[PDB]
Amino acid sequence: ELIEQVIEQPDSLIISPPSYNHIQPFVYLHNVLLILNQKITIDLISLWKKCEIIVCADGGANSLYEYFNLQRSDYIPDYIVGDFDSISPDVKTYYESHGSKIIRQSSQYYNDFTKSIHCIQLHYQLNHTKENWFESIDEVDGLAKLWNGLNNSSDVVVDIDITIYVLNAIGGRFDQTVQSINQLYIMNEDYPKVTVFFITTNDIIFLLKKGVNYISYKNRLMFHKDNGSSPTPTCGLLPLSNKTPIILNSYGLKYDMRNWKTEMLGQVSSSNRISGETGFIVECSDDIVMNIEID
Amino acid sequence: SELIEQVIEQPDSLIISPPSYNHIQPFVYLHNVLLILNQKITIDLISLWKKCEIIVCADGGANSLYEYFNLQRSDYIPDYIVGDFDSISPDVKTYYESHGSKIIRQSSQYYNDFTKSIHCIQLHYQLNHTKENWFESIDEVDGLAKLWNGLNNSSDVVVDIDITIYVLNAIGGRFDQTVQSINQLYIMNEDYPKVTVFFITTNDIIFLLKKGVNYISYKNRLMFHKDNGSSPTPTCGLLPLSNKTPIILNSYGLKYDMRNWKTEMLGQVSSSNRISGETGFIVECSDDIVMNIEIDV
Ligand SMILES: Cc1ncc(C[n+]2csc(CCOP(=O)(O)NP(=O)(O)O)c2C)c(N)n1
Ligand SMILES: Cc1ncc(C[n+]2csc(CCOP(=O)(O)NP(=O)(O)O)c2C)c(N)n1
Ligand SMILES: [Cl-]
Ligand SMILES: [Cl-]
Ligand SMILES: [Mg+2]
Ligand SMILES: [Mg+2]
Ligand SMILES: [Mg+2]
Ligand SMILES: [Mg+2]
Ligand SMILES: [Mg+2]
Ligand SMILES: [Mg+2]
Repeated sequence: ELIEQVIEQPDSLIISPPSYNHIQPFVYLHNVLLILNQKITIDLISLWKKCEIIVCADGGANSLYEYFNLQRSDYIPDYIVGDFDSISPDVKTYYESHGSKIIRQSSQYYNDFTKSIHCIQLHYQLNHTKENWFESIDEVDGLAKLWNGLNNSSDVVVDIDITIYVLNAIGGRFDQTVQSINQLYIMNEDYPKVTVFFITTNDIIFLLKKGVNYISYKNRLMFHKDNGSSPTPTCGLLPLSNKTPIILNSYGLKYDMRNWKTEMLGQVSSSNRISGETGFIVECSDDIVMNIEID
Repeated sequence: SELIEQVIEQPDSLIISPPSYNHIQPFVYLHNVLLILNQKITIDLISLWKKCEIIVCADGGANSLYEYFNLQRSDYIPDYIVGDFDSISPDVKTYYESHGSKIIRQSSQYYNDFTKSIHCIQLHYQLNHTKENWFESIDEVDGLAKLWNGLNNSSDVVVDIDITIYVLNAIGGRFDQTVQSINQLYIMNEDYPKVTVFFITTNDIIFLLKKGVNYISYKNRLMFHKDNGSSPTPTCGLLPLSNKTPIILNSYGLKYDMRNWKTEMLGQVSSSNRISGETGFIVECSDDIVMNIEIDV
């Protein structure tokens, strides 16, 4: 079998575009903003303005509220969903009194993240026709059932491009972090036209799709404040799925890989860097998570 | 198999009697080693420190330790400070260097500060009792990695020594670092089963459940779960993050107990589970699997 190679490249390279997946993770610097329960440390307003719909997952509402501790009243989430065991009474009242669509789901088998995603998927299927499509659903798992029902009735338009920016889904309770990644892989397998970006305090996390991927951006300066001790943005390729091992070929990373097999309990490329000034290429034998540091 | 994958909703409180099995006592802290990575320290550092024999700072982790005192900072000097040193600040570096910390610089581009620190820890328990300056004059690029390797090829390794390593700031920061840490957790257990690793974060404690039966015990849940009222049970999760999938689970004592429940990424993963066992619980797994338990002391 081919030699697993790692090529140390110069700090800067120009990679020409490659039949392939084109990812533009930094365009933000059908858009949906999903807010989970963690203190918001990014330029919320800037992202918000680029999104068509904003959804708060239970406690995410508190996070949005507290962000204003700008007029808090100018940023009302379209939907607030979950079992509501974290959202605070005052916050809940506040947004309810401002028109946020409340979807309480008491199911102990789906978390607020999943319930919110279902709400988002159902929104792009039923909202344009019925603004209050959510009001009469089952209180336990109506979102789960309804999304399942629509597919059973063939009433689902599988042809709609959605980009979901998720805040506060990574970095908190570890099981929540892993569940989010799990759903990232699952959603791509089930709904390939939905692109998910987890934007955290330290980086942006997305999925590289089986095959050739071309990640582009104007330049690295848009997401990596000019260094001097850091001529390159940090990144990683994380094989967190049940498909192992994954073969990687990269062009444009500081430590470029050629037929390099990656898997947990094996070698994992972390602390890699981006040398491509305008983009880089990653070919993978199966879906794999990639994180790029932002600062 | 063909067995039904069951999930049993248990009452908020249960008493599970002890089960050969792996006994895990994650909260005894509420051969101990403290490994400090680069992130603001939010835990009760001094209490943990006082329970540890050796303390190691992975590069930037020294800054984290330093800033914690912004108690006398001078009373807590780390035994070792290792890594490529591209994050530790000159000031902090000089500060601890002037206080006796053993400095081990490693410029290798193929191992991170975490791994270099672990190697230093493993090497310490092998060579330090012999010579306090065993680390000096080692290769500047990957001497630790080489030494650990050469030491094994020389059969000079004391394979029988129980070590418990408490790691701070390895989870929750840059995601690739989080993943690499978990990767190492699995690798270390495969290669060094006598070393027990506990990742203590701002939100939880993360450790490995070992293939077979595991009995997790503690005085009571009040030890790590500040009395509830609207939260009668501590939160936990079982995360199949290895290359061995799927993993079959059987639990006794969790709010949502599993029986012959198959878990894997791209499939079902038990998250937001809770702990019903008042003094402990049991998890049997077909292969090693990560478990996190939320902490709020
Ligand atoms: C095998 C298994 N493991 C765990 C669970 C628990 N569970 C899965 S998602 C669901 C709700 C999670 O609620 P949230 O999204 O508010 N997260 P939380 O704040 O309750 O920890 C629960 C309790 C379950 N139902 N089944
Ligand atoms: C296939 C592959 N991927 C990535 C790398 C890069 N790499 C692995 S660990 C090593 C050093 C990591 O340094 P640190 O522990 O200080 N973490 P950092 O602050 O540099 O991001 C590097 C640069 C590599 N050498 N090979
Ligand atoms: Cl550039
Ligand atoms: Cl208790
Ligand atoms: Mg909730
Ligand atoms: Mg809940
Ligand atoms: Mg929920
Ligand atoms: Mg370093
Ligand atoms: Mg470094
Ligand atoms: Mg290093």
